[PDB]
Amino acid sequence: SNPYQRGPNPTRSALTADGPFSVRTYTISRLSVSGFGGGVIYYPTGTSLTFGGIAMSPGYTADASSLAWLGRRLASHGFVVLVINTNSRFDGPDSRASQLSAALNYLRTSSPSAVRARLDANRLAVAGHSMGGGGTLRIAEQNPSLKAAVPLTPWHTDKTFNTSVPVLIVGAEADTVAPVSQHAIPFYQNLPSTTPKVYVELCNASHIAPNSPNAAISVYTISWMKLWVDNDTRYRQFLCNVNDPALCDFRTNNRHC
Repeated sequence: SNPYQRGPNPTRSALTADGPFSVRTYTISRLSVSGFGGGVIYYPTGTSLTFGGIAMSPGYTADASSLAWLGRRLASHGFVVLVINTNSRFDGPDSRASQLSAALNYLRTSSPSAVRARLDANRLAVAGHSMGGGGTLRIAEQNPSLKAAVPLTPWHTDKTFNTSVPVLIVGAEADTVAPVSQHAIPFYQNLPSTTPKVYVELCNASHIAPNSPNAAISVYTISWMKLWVDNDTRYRQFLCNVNDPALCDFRTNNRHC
């Protein structure tokens, strides 16, 4: 009766490993597309169903490979995931917001046939690392039709994003590049009080925790995307009445439970 429901009843353990869908990759050449630097698409095979689309941005100096594990992880749980390369490695967060927007337009309109075959063009979301997480907050502000936004150890000089898109922010306790007291936690506080929002803080984690396989980032990112992109309420259990020793802080307005 939920037409967007995919995959088996989830367990926390299952969300710390690649999920039930086999994954394809398609490399987008830089010169093949306008408005972003290409990147990599991760998408399901072995299926007739369609899935929400996620565009994800890496951070300053970084490329799509810095989030390859997470693009694969998300796609293997039932998503079409485009991890962008930026026009320049030195692009700022608002430039990365524009590039996520171009990437999502590309995904819905001129991506390969096999990608288009797996995409529900009306169910889209964003995520990103560091300045890519600041871009994630900005694109959410600019596009209220987005279903969800997951900034990972986000960095931005602007602290207030007027978005109605449900936001889950991951902070890293030991982050020296985007300290949670100056970036992640202000972003969380300044989001409208009427927007569903969660902040989780990883115990002992550095700014580069998102660039390696990370059980907590996998669980919270998959769960937020499933709940909002797929309306999959089977994932509320991971975001409500949370007991997880990987987390050293948790804030929410409880609009997702």
